[PDB]
Amino acid sequence: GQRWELALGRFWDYLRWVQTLSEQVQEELLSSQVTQELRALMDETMKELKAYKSELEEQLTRARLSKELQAAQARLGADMEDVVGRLVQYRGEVQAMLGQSTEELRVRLASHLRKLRKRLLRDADDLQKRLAVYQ
Ligand code: NA
Ligand code: NA
Ligand code: NA
Repeated sequence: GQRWELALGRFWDYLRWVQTLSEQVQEELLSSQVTQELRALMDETMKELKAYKSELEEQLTRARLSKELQAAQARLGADMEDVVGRLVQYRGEVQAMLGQSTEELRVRLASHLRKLRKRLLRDADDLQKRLAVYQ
């Protein structure tokens, strides 16, 4: 129930919706709305994570653990940036189609998103584990 976990949960719920590639998702993927909204949720998650670590350091080998926690935090942020970037890519590939069917592009986006989401989830679990043993 930590603040950064709730923020990550909002990013995660939003991305679970994007995965469906429903009509309204597809509409908002060709505007900047999905990637703008996900970036805001990403930034919030990272901000709350930074503040949580800072407060944990008040209730605490340490050097190694602190560097490993930094690396796990950076992985989470890179994962979220990779998701946003893949969705920016999709918008460009649609435009290149010049009005032609995007069904194949959507099948391919859906399968790639599943794998990016798998990576984000496993990195979030690893980060949560390191935060629990840091404290
Ligand atoms: Na969900
Ligand atoms: Na694409
Ligand atoms: Na296509």
